[PDB]
Amino acid sequence: PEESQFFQLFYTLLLGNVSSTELTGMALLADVPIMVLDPHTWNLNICRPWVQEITAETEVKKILSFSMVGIRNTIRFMHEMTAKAGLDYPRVFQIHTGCKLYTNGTRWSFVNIGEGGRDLVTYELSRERWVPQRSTLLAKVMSNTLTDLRAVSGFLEHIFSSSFPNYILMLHEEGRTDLERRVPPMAVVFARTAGQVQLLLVCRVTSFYPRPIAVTWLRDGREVPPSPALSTGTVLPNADLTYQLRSTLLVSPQDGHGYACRVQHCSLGDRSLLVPWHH
Amino acid sequence: IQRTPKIQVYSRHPAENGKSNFLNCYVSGFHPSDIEVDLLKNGERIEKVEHSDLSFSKDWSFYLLYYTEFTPTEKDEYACRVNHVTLSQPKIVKWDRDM
Ligand SMILES: CCCCCCCCCCCCCCCC(=O)O
Ligand SMILES: *[C@@H]1O[C@H](CO)[C@@H](O)[C@H](O)[C@H]1NC(C)=O
Ligand SMILES: *[C@@H]1O[C@H](CO)[C@@H](O)[C@H](O)[C@H]1NC(C)=O
Ligand SMILES: *[C@@H]1O[C@H](CO)[C@@H](O)[C@H](O)[C@H]1NC(C)=O
Repeated sequence: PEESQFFQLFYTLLLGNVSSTELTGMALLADVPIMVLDPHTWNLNICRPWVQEITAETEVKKILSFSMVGIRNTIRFMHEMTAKAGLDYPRVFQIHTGCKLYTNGTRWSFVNIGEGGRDLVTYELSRERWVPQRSTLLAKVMSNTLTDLRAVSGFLEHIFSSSFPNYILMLHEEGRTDLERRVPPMAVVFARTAGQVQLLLVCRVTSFYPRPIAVTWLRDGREVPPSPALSTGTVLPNADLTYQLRSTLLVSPQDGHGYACRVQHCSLGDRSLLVPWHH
Repeated sequence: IQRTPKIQVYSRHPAENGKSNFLNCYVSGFHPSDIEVDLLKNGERIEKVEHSDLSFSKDWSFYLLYYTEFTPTEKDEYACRVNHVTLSQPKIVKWDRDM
């Protein structure tokens, strides 16, 4: 759908001591890594053979590295706010940015900064303002310095209105080999011991791409509604950009119901994957 | 805030003795980001282990996938060993073949 036109940036600035920064950062379109920051060199590694000779042209790679809001300035801005807040090292800062394009015209864009793994300040595009997320000095100082920097506010506007939208569009056109790949799930059902004289039925679903999926249990062919008896796990990644999930249902032994796991996934179309529990 | 890692150990495909597979250790929900993860075979560190690029979720907490090609056997035990500032000692999670 439109997960494919969702561009995100994740940056971690671990400020060890005064002379030490360790960086990580990633750019994603959907769940496909497009660029990864190399911690040793601070250059943007390109992750896909279809990504390289495209931008390039929009110089997103220049924006992220050398510009007013680029990593080189950001690192120094973060060292400075730690300093101007009287705070001590180590400090970990994080930056989460996104741009989504809906196929009705509208865009969702955001910039979030955290410190120590909690929100710190957010950027309000419409209000041309950075907003504090916590109620202390570091939050007040960073939010005020950023909002006062009217050129930064202007620069971010252009970024989210022009630069990132054009980039998504070009990447979308070039990257279908990853963005439109479909690999159907396979599933297995088995039973294991559980407490209170119950059985745990497990449906393990593997190998699937893209990520969204729905796994339900059927009791005599009708959907089991959610209760404490039913747990669907979190989706887990494989190294090959496929996913795995486990769903479980507590049942009483010899209850006289037949059970099956049903898996709905867009790669399957109108047909579900249906997997009976057999004793 | 500090957050201790969730550690989930699983294979790529449902396991069958003698057929190659991938062993995965997914560590997630941790803060700060420094972490050490080893995959073990019969108690000893496996040498050729890859991992994904560190990133983080909406709640700011970090996640990493470590993985290795392996061939399960009846006699061999596999596990994931994690160290993190929130742990007093490394946490070992054995691979449950159901996973
Ligand atoms: C690509 C999205 C940009 C969002 C980056 C987070 C905002 C940090 C801005 C800091 C850069 C300001 C210029 C440096 C000034 C200085 O070093 O004092
Ligand atoms: C800063 O940190 C690094 C290692 O994390 C260390 O080697 C370096 O000497 C430190 N600098 C000082 C002395 O502040
Ligand atoms: C980036 O590329 C170089 C190869 O030129 C490689 O050695 C390095 O590990 C890469 N790093 C990342 C994290 O992409
Ligand atoms: C356009 O799409 C956005 C997001 O899906 C939505 O918020 C907005 O209401 C839509 N406008 C219309 C009326 O199509």
